[PDB]
Amino acid sequence: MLTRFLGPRYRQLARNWVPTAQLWGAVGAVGLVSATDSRLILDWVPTIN
Amino acid sequence: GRQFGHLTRVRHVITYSLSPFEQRAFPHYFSKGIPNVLRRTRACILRVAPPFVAFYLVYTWGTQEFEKSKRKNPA
Amino acid sequence: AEPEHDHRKRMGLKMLLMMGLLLPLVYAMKRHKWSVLKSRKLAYRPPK
Amino acid sequence: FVLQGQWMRLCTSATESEVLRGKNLLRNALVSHLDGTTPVCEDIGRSLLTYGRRIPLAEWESRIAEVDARVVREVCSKYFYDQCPAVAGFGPIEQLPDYNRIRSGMFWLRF
Amino acid sequence: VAPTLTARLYSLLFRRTSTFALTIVVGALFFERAFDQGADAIYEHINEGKLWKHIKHK
Amino acid sequence: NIRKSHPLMKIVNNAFIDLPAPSNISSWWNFGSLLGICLILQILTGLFLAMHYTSDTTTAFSSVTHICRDVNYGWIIRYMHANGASMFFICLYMHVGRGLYYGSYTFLETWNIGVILLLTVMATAFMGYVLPWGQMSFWGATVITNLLSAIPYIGTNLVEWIWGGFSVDKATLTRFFAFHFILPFIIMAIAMVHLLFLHETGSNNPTGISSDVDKIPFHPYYTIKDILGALLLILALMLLVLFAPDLLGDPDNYTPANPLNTPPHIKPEWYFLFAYAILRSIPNKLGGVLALAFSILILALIPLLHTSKQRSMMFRPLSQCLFWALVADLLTLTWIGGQPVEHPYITIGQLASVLYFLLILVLMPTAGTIENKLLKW
Amino acid sequence: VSASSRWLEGIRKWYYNAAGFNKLGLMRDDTIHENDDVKEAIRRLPENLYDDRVFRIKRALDLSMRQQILPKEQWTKYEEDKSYLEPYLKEVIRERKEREEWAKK
Ligand code: HEM
Ligand code: HEM
Repeated sequence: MLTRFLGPRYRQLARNWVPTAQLWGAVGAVGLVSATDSRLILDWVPTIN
Repeated sequence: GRQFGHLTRVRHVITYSLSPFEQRAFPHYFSKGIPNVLRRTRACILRVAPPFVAFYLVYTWGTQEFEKSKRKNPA
Repeated sequence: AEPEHDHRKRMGLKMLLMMGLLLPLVYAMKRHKWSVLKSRKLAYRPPK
Repeated sequence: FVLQGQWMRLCTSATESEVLRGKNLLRNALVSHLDGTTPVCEDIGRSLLTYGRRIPLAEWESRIAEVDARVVREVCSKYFYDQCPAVAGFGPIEQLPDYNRIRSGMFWLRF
Repeated sequence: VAPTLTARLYSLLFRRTSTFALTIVVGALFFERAFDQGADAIYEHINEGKLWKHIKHK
Repeated sequence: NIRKSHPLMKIVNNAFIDLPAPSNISSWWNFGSLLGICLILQILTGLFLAMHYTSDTTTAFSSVTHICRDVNYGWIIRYMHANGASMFFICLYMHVGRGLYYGSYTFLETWNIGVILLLTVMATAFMGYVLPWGQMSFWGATVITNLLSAIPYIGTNLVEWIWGGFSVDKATLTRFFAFHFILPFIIMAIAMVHLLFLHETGSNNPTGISSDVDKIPFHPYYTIKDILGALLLILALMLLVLFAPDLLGDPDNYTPANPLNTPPHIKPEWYFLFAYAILRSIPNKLGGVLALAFSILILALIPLLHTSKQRSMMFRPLSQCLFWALVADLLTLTWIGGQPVEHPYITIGQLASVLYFLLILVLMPTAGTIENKLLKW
Repeated sequence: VSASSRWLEGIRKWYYNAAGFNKLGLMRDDTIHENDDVKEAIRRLPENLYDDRVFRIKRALDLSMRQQILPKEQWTKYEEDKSYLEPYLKEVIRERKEREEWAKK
């Protein structure tokens, strides 16, 4: 159906993009947190209240 | 329209450039800079300045006559 | 008449401090990219 | 665009099979080139001027053998990733990209 | 300071667009906390309607 | 690759990325994006305003107060709209002026569409000001709308048709609201066509010479310079709205509407003051509105009176002076327009009006001819 | 020839200097507005002048960008100002005018 993407190279591809994809998601996370403040998701560390 | 590679025909003109990470964004900024603004001002005053002062004067005169008119001595 | 008076002027203080910090920075961003063009040299070498 | 596309791809996502192709292309280039008294002679003279030794094929083989994908994407990154290029153009170059754009293609926002 | 702060800022945090993005967002947080308060604070050189000052009297 | 081929990206690419642009454009070319910016800023704060405003006489003014006191941050939203309207006009005035000075008008279609864009925002803004239903909103709505009654045999009916009543009543406010909502979207489609015709030749530049010989891609260069440009727009706008919200509106338009009052004042907002001056300079109902109109549609005559062998004014001294006298004369006009029709003000307001038309219709083209002759052309 | 002619010639030299295309090393014909008659004249130029015309426009746009100007010695001097386009332009006009006469009969 849709799985020609299995194999040593594709596996290799995936691993080279892991440090990146993980790091990227963290960006967006911290991004969402800071965007709506520490109640609407993620409170904690040196910032008031 | 128009693109790049279909603009026009140019021949024998070399262009040296230097990468932005290797030069300063503000070289002689005050040094070369200010004299230039003075030179540009010189070149343009005689064409920009006069029309405006003509209004500047028309403005203050225009107001004085107005204000001074709503007053009067005899008759 | 103008309840917002205080806050208005508070944002204004922040607006002046920020603009006062963004303005130079955006300028240096711009001259940096325009520097390839401002510093640039031309020569004309036609056939003899 | 395509040229630069490959440098970054290699800087960031180089894969194992292609690296073997590279290694193999290089083993053939090396051996194929040292065929005949002339290229070999030239090789001895040059090497001693630059290496101070003559590097035996077995060593170059070992040096090639050690290269894997990780090396490729590490070594390419060091020289290619986000570095300023020296560009030189001649001919009908109206569409040669502006330096900044060439410069901006030396790194990538995905990565 | 020494083999350069910017150099390290580049090497450790600016070579990737990831870390770049990541620091900007982390740097966005603190900046807000520091400035929003900093500007509110500087504004306190008007010990007048200063709600806090009135809070004590009434 | 992807940018160049994809049906939507092409458009973006051809308009803001790979568009060949002269490496030469100066600050006076920034008003293009700035209007674009002003247009969006004015639709965005405009929509949020419509979420609390009501277009009925008995609550109209009250709803606007409701916004500034009760609606969170309603006040900034309100003043940003207010000031953005003037900011939109300063930019509009720079833009038209820029083109006049630089010969940009030689691009007829682009320019003509520009005139349609000028009229559309004027009609738009005029309706905007009536919405709060303030003293000036009503009387400015009265004074201005009534002009159409000078048109022979059709006029009375016309004014009564758009009014909805026999005055500026209930029908007029709701009416004016609806058109004030629909107009900026139409303006947008038209700005797209403005940009569509412009792309057919690319931009002009200060020399009026021709830049195929030295184009640079719109991207680093003019995206980043428009950014810095929008930033300065924001400064001017915010400096205006935070520190002096009522400066250009003048302390006046508060206190609700009263169809029996008639304030010894009556003057449209500042951006119509030059036109306003021209109108009252003429003793005559018909002639006044005829010359009122002509003072703006004359922009559609400019290309027919180019006359000079060079396109720009950069290399033409006499023309520069005449241009500056046009701008100088336009200050006088707004200044006069903002003053009562008494002793000094009538006659200069009269003289300046004749000059406006003498300058554009006779003096400027003549200078072009003289200029050609001095260069042996 | 005398006093008056030199006066008109001096007024012309004055205007020239004021017009300031000289300051950007431009020649008068480099500033001509490009309508069809002119577009064609440009086309008809020989290789040399065409190339020189492009370098000047380029030199000028460059200056115009960084809002600078050329040292006084390199300004083009009035009447050392070759009006290279004129004869082509004239001929192109003359050709159009002939087409136009034929279109009336
Ligand atoms: C479709 C987009 C727009 C919407 C939804 C909108 C909405 C509104 C509303 C609800 C009001 C009445 C509330 C108030 O007066 O603050 C208003 C007033 C006004 N509008 Fe707009 N508007 C739009 C576009 C524009 C445009 C493009 C301009 C031209 C610059 C403009 C100029 C004005 C002016 C001058 C006022 C009166 C100023 C004031 O009292 O604050 N509007 N608009
Ligand atoms: C909704 C209002 C308007 C918008 C959004 C708009 C948009 C633009 C934009 C984005 C440009 C790009 C070139 C530049 O940056 O200057 C431009 C150029 C131009 N516009 Fe407008 N414009 C508006 C009103 C006007 C009007 C009032 C005129 C004059 C009647 C006008 C006539 C022109 C002309 C002739 C050019 C060519 C300029 C040149 O190449 O030097 N536009 N306009």
